[PDB]
Amino acid sequence: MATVLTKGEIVLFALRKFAIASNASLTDVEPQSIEDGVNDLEDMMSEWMINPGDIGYAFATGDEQPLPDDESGLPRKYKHAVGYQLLLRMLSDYSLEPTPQVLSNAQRSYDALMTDTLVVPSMRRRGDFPVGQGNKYDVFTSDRYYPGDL
Amino acid sequence: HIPLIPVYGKRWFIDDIERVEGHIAKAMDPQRLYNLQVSMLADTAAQDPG
Repeated sequence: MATVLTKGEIVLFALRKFAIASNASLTDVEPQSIEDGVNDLEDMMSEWMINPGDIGYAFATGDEQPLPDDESGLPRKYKHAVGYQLLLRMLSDYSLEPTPQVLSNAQRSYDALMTDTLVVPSMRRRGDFPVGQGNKYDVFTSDRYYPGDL
Repeated sequence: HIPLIPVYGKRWFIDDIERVEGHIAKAMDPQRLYNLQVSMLADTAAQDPG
């Protein structure tokens, strides 16, 4: 929460974490890389609408264009997971290979994201399964046999 | 005399209180535990048929 998390901040985080564009190593930054990163983030969220499921990302309304100053709509609890996944996807543009520690961090953050979405669907009763006489289906309830549908 | 005639199954006088008993009070616990066993087996069987 607190400060809203914009789309450009996530791609800047991803670029920083592998020493490509940050004040801590040599600096420098290029706009075309930013546009490519933002479009990659957009498409990766579109894909994530299937397997991990929706997490509240805010897509571009009409035709337009994503832009790095638009609000992402994500909670701050997800930025590390999203950034690590984006970095993994966009490393190969610069012909670089990830190191084991980065992979471990990405897996831990992704697991934290996965934990906050579980459902465990809690399978039902069938529909021809009787309900006993102890449930007093005459008067208290109705419809002996479970509905098992709805 | 008072014209009421009581009938008891089994009657005893224990602690200033008269206590009676029929023929089914002793069998409540096994019966209502057997019912639970059958009810719990039925749906477990019905959950995973094959």
